[PDB]
Amino acid sequence: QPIDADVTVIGSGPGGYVAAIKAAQLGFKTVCIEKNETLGGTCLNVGCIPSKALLNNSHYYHMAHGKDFASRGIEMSEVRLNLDKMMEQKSTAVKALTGGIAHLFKQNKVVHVNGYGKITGKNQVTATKADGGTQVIDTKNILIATGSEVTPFPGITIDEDTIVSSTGALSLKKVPEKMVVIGAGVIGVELGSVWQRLGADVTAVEFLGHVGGVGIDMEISKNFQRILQKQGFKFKLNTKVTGATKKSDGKIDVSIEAASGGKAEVITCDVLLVCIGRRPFTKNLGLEELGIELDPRGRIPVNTRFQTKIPNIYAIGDVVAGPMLAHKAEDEGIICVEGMAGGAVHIDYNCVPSVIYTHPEVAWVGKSEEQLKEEGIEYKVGKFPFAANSRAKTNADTDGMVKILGQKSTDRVLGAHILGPGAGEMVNEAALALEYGASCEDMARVCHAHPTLSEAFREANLAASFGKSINF
Amino acid sequence: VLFQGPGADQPIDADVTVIGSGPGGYVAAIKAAQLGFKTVCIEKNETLGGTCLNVGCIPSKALLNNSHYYHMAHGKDFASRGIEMSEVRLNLDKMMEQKSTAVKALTGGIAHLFKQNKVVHVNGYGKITGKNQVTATKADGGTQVIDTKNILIATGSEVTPFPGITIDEDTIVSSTGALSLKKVPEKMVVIGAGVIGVELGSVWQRLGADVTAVEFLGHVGGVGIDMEISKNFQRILQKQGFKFKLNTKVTGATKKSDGKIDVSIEAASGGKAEVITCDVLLVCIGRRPFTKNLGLEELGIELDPRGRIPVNTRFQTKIPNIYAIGDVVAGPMLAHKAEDEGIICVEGMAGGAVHIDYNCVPSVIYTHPEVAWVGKSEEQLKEEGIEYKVGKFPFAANSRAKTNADTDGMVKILGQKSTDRVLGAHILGPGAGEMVNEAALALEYGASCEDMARVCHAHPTLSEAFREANLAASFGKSINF
Ligand SMILES: Cc1cc2nc3c(=O)[nH]c(=O)nc-3n(C[C@H](O)[C@H](O)[C@H](O)COP(=O)(O)OP(=O)(O)OC[C@H]3O[C@@H](n4cnc5c(N)ncnc54)[C@H](O)[C@@H]3O)c2cc1C
Ligand SMILES: Cc1cc2nc3c(=O)[nH]c(=O)nc-3n(C[C@H](O)[C@H](O)[C@H](O)COP(=O)(O)OP(=O)(O)OC[C@H]3O[C@@H](n4cnc5c(N)ncnc54)[C@H](O)[C@@H]3O)c2cc1C
Repeated sequence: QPIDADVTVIGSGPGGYVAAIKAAQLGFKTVCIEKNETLGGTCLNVGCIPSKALLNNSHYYHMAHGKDFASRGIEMSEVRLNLDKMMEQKSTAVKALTGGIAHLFKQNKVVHVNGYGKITGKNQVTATKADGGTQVIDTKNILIATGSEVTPFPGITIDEDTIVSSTGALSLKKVPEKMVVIGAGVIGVELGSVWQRLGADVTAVEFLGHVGGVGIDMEISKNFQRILQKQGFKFKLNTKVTGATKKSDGKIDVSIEAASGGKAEVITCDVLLVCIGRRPFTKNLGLEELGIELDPRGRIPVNTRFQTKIPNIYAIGDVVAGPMLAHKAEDEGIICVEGMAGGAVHIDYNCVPSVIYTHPEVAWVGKSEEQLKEEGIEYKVGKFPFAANSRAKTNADTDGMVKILGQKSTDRVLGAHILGPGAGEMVNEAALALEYGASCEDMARVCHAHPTLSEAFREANLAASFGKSINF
Repeated sequence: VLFQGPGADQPIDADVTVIGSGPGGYVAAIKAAQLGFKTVCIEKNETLGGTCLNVGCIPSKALLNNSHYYHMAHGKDFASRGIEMSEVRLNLDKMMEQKSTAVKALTGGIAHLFKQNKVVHVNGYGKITGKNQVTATKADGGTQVIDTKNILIATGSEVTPFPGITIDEDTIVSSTGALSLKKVPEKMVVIGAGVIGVELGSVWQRLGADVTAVEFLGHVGGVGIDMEISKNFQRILQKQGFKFKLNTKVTGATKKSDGKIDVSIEAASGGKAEVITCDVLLVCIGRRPFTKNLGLEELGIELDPRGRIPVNTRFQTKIPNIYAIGDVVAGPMLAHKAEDEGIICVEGMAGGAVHIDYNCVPSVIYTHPEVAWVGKSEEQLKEEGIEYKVGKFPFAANSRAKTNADTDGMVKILGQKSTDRVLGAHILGPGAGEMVNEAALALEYGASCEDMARVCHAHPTLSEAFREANLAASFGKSINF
């Protein structure tokens, strides 16, 4: 009745499902346990995929409904939103990708066990299904990939009705007349922008003094915010939320104050989106009984092979320290499993990119100016505006800039920060450059195709390296 | 002073005199000035920027971008996303205006860059009248002598004529006329299925034209394109409605009294005579180097059989202080290629080493899907006897492509069997043009397929398809396919 396995992965998100595939490809007999109805975890089901789908669709809606298409000779009498249809495009993509993971498991001989996994022994996982049935896996190694959940706001109860997390905000049935977003991080700006574009009056309230979350370069963040404000996305920074009240008529009263000061106000909305953060998920996993203690933020401590204190039990992804990003989880899962097979285990978190899929996009990798200043690293700056880039001007899509940070003496690239068109794709060239220890001069001399947005990356490096660009 | 137009005819002394202001010449001139050379740039046309800016890359990319969006709104795409529109109509004058606005801004940008960098702009027709002298003839008949230590020939290219077919930029157009058509032609025939022909054909096909391309060779996309990529690309374009008659030669064309054009064709090798009728005939069978009335013969600079100026690895002609770069010399006729040759040539004038690796120069086709490649094709690797392995990954399995419902094509990686070195990267699909620069960076370092597979590519991005194709080439199988 029990299944014997070499590697049992708990969770099927970007970290878990890729680790399970990789382990099977390496020859391990591999089981993946998932408690939800579909595979793919947060990113695929309530995360990256549905959010990017709505960002794409609402951007195009804005281009048709506003001024952009008219300026290009694409004239349309009546542009109307069919939100049910826009949601159906999103759901169709989620369904196709979740089914794809199921096929990949079959193709690579990963055993998929449906149930709530609990570690019941150093070499045993028990999966409990919805009806209480059980499936025991006796296993050599256990890989915890149980991911994350929304961080609640104390005193405000999310009900996914009028007070939503990102999950509810991704599936609203109608465009809310007025929406408030608690938290101007990546998720908050992305989801706020979606609904702003579709007609909602949107205000984001943020305790800190900048948008875009931790580690974003402050110059980029200010310029990004200014652009979003011109689009109609309103911001109350340096503002704390003291509470929210569900009212009888179905509306929500949000009480706010100056983070430091006393500008007490109340603003009323139809939908309140709570996205102040996400946190590691380890509930009812059996960790306490094993003696695996969590760090103060709820993460599982691991060593450089991603082993917990019990060496055949591992953890990767959103359940451990580091950036809570899908590509970070994926790489940790891969190298963890490579290490199980005896190989080297390497990830450089300074080469892990971050992206914001608004329009304009924002993307960066390496160090910000503030981080370099903190660390005492002397650096030089190169900037190149997309207004001077040939492809950006050709497309009449010219917001923003590339900023390169180079070490003063050695000319090594330390950081790349992109605000504008194509930032999300472009940052991967920058990640390669950082991984290789490239110099700013190296990047200035690579033959970039003309006309491309990437030429701005070339010119920004030239400005950092030689002092001057060619086209600005 | 910094502009020497009609009426400005005093002798000029220069360190470096650049003839032509296209991508090669105008960048060479800026860089030369930045290096400390007293720099003169001679241009005969009313605006700077050469073929690429005025009748080339820029106007073509503008219409490709705009016509793609027209297709998205007018066809099925926007409806499938919940964007409902009663009547989508084309305003061609307005679309052409967007194109012209971009060209004008960028041409003015070069002029500002010249002034900002103290490049002397001489407006006139340059002719080399001595080993250290160029004479510029201006519109008003004036002449101006520049005595100069070095001369940089960057005189670019022109459309290659088709014997027996007269281009009048009316109904028989070159790329220049095709970029400014006054109405969408009911039926268009394109002679030449190279990059320029496929781009311009696709533009007008999207805007409503019935488009057929006729090509003497047996593949689409021009020289050096990977054959698998080219075949799959052609198949995709045919499904869009773009028709091709490959392995076909054109025997003539006749403008008729009713304004239409009769194009006579036959099997390139054989005789399957047919006639196809169009309203507009686009002639783009090639481009060729431009050196007319430059003084080369009197200097004794003989041209190669295709009209290019021979140069050595420092881009010196036979006369050692006279150099040439860009579309007027051998190699791929591309803007970024001209620019890089100009930069290193001028750096060489200042004493530095001069080396460019043409195996790291990418090619891009800005259709939708795009096509882009750098390094070696499979055919080249086999010709050269190089043992290689193949990794492929389809955009249908890429998360960003699927989410955006934009899934044509694939990335194909070619890696060296022994060392895993990336030898070639070939991208057919969304975002190919930007993505190929990641491969160009890799080739400059001699990076491995494993190197690429282990870079943490952001999720979800199109670039992950590049990661996965490298993983397949390096380790035999990808993760998500
Ligand atoms: C709205 C939103 C947008 C985002 N957009 C992006 C983006 O664009 N790019 C990006 O890189 N990241 C993005 N993220 C973050 C990304 O989703 C996470 O970094 C990533 O999903 C973490 O992967 P993971 O495998 O560690 O965990 P998860 O994706 O959270 O997967 C964990 C899985 O384990 C399962 N599980 C947990 N406990 C058990 C148990 N005991 N038994 C069985 N199964 C269990 C869960 O059901 C879940 O399926 C976004 C997140 C959100 C909320
Ligand atoms: C429709 C089209 C689309 C294209 N798209 C792309 C693309 O997407 N990407 C790409 O990389 N390439 C593209 N190209 C090719 C690209 O434009 C050329 O490779 C590039 O312009 C060559 O640059 P160059 O500086 O060598 O010459 P040119 O750009 O041809 O510039 C030569 C200049 O010299 C001037 N001149 C010539 N003789 C004299 C003289 N005696 N005195 C004074 N001035 C003189 C000419 O007036 C001209 O301004 C395209 C070409 C066309 C036709």
